[PDB]
Amino acid sequence: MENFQKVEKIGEGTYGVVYKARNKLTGEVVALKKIRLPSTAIREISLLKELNHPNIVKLLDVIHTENKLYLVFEFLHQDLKKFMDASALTGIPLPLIKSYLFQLLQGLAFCHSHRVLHRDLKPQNLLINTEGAIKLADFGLARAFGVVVTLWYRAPEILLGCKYYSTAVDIWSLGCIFAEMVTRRALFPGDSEIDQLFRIFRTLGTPDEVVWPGVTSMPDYKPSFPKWARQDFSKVVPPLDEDGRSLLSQMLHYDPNKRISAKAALAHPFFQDVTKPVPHLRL
Repeated sequence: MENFQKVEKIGEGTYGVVYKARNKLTGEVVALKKIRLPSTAIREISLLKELNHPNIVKLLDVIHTENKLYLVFEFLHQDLKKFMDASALTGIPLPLIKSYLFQLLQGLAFCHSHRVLHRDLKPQNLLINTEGAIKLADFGLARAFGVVVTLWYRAPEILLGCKYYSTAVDIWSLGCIFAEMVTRRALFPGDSEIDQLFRIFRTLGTPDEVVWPGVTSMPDYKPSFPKWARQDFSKVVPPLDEDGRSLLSQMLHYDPNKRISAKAALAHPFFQDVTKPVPHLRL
């Protein structure tokens, strides 16, 4: 490429393919995303170059040349999906899960404070380094770009066809990730939209107007949905302690309005004893 050298493919993302690349000018190694194909998107994604935080993957540049769009991001060597796969025999140690959740909530709290949502959080867009940091990639892209991608972290309001999003969608996705770090299994591994919704309903109970006022008027709500009873979190995420289960409960409320904010979640007793351990990362 004119301005970069292509080191290797790191992976397919929602809005396009990602390469590890070297900047010719500087020698720095970056993650270069080629957007799969809009003047709207360019100014809105360009605003994200100013959205800098220790727990957000830094958008270094937006490159619009030859009628193609590339996003240049800071490079990190591993994602949480790979790290959880690598950790599956022992599990991620609790103090590191706690550290990772705490840092991800700080990144969300920052983005949400700037009125930026993610909307598609998943383990593949959570990047880790050797220093014990975790960072969120791809904040703000879903709003700017619009429309087999994983459903597993999709808040129920999205699955029920609500055409508007709130900060709560990101808390829901993070709660699902928290559960999966603890149990070493995805919480809701749906392989279709209705399977996703019904896996949620089978665990949390079918929602109703008592726990979620307004649910029965959402666009894809059907009165014919089966009525499942709600399971105890003690069954769902053993052996997480009552602090962890209380926080997870709050992140997985049905009503987006009842779901804990990132800000409030940082103050939860679960994080009384948070620390920042060194992960064992084989690269």
